[PDB]
Amino acid sequence: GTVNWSVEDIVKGINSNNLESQLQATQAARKLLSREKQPPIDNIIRAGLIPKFVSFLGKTDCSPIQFESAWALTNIASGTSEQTKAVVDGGAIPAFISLLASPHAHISEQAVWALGNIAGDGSAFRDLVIKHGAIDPLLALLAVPDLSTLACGYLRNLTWTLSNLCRNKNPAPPLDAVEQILPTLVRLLHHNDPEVLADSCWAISYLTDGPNERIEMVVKKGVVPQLVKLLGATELPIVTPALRAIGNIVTGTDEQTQKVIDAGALAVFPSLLTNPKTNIQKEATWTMSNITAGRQDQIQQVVNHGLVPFLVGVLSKADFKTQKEAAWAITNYTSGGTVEQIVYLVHCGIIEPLMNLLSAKDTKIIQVILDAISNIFQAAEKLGETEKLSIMIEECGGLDKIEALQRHENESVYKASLNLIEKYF
Amino acid sequence: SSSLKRKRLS
Amino acid sequence: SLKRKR
Repeated sequence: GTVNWSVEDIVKGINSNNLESQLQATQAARKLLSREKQPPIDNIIRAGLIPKFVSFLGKTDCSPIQFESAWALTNIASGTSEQTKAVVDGGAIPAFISLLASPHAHISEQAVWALGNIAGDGSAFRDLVIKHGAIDPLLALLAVPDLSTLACGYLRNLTWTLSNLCRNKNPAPPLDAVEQILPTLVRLLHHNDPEVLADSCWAISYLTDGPNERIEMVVKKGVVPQLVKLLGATELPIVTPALRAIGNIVTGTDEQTQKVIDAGALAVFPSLLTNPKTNIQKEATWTMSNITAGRQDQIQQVVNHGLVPFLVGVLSKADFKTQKEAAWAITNYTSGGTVEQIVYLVHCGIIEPLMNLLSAKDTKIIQVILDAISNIFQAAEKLGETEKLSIMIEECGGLDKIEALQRHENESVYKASLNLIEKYF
Repeated sequence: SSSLKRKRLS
Repeated sequence: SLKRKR
């Protein structure tokens, strides 16, 4: 019936003075735009069909053509920024927001979906969707006593669109919009659908990616314990954004960091720091590095949880990117730690894998490591066990690598390495 | 992440 | 201060 029409045929039908002919052509357009293999989005745009689709959104008397055009427009907006813009330029934003109040759930859902694509394009369209007043009717769709009564697909789409309203960073979403969305977000974070949980976590990770005032808005909502729980989920699509959120949070103040420690996050890290997915190991190690950048009592918690052997482990063997984060974690630790904490690090076997990494062709990690060596020697000086440390480094081949780094391209590398030898070797 | 944009398929 | 944002 409406399968595989030409764009010419679609135009002919949409241009007829006949609502049913228009409906059939619009459905034909939706099927064209729904195919996986290279939908002719630009041809549809160039035919001038977007204003027609947008006007069909307003035809309350013909709910089928509202749905078909919403779907068609959704899929145009799912494309490039230029394609999303064409949709916005056709006046689609206020028309979709009006459709959020549709009596027909499949139509309001499609409107939710379309707005998600538009907002997902970037900060500007996100903020434009917010200015046209989308947040109130979106949240109203979720104002039910029990989220479980909503259709599953419907709830997932709403959650996904809300997360796009939270997404992107220059600038971040308006503070008032974030304040408005957060309580619904907190509630979605306690829902039992894995996709809803994933997208809720993504939203939270977006909101916590910024200055500490942004982090505080989220932390004040009391979500950290729920995030830590989700950190232990079996589903990788949930663990990943939960961990990003937790990692974001510990980039904050010592007090914000202490919240994730208090919530029991550290007991999950034996698994996270040995996780089969390299991205999880990397994010977990980055998170650890920011925890070792905290107070001495926070470093002590890392110790108590037995995580220093796991850091030695990752420094010893991991994807290089993960190893670099471990290097940071160690340099941070040795920077803020007590002498006893630093001694403990050495007794856990940090020196050999630390030295092994000095042969990396990455000048940044070298500077990081040399700094760590320095810090450990400073602690060893306060103990007068500098001799013992120098030997340890020599016995595992460290002195060789440090000797070589004296003739290094980078200024501060050459400097730091010579300084070490001229003071300890 | 999760996708920026989503096409609705048949 | 030693913290590193994303």
